[PDB]
Amino acid sequence: MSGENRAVVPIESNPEVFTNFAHKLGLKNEWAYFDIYSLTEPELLAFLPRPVKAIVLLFPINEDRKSSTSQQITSSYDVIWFKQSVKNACGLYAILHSLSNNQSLLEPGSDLDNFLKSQSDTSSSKNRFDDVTTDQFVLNVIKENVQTFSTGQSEAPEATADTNLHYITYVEENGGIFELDGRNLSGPLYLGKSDPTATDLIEQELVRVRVASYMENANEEDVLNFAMLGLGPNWE
Repeated sequence: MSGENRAVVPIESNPEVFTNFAHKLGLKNEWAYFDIYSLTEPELLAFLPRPVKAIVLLFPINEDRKSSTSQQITSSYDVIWFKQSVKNACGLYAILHSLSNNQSLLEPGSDLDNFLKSQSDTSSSKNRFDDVTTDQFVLNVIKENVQTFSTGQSEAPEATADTNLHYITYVEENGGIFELDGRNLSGPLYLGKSDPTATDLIEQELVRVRVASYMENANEEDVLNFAMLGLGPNWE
């Protein structure tokens, strides 16, 4: 048995490392990742040639986080979820929830395309992390990154950064906007219906006030490692 989970995971590496693993996951060439400076100054979305297809936040779990209220949400909703079992998958599961939550940009025969089909061929629904074959797609592709091909950063110093970053990615569907926080064993956590002025996904004031809620629960040391990222059409 080869080595595993001794690797480090991607922090402050938003541009390069995300386009590498996502392309091996099956992401078409017409789409890629690209970093985000701001989302509340309208001067940034004034420089956008095409609408971004998804967004994700990079912010750590502070010890307060009283904005959370654990309750049993619906499990038959129009969208999907997975459990963060393996901890070293902080780079994997972040890109997984960006890709699977928009099945429309996948390529027929890719790893994600056959991962959706293999769960409907087994005791899972289509997304439920509860069967052995659902975990096989996770443990074999991460094996290519715990080897000497060190994802995130070189020399694999620790399991994570000097802090405990978290990864929450989602999109708007059926006229509303929600989130995918894989820390919740209960399921997803809705924000409310989408704005009538949402320019593409950046101007969504609902998710912007939720980022502003986490930084009030955090100290000045915990907001230090804060960045944002997205997945829109490629620009090359």
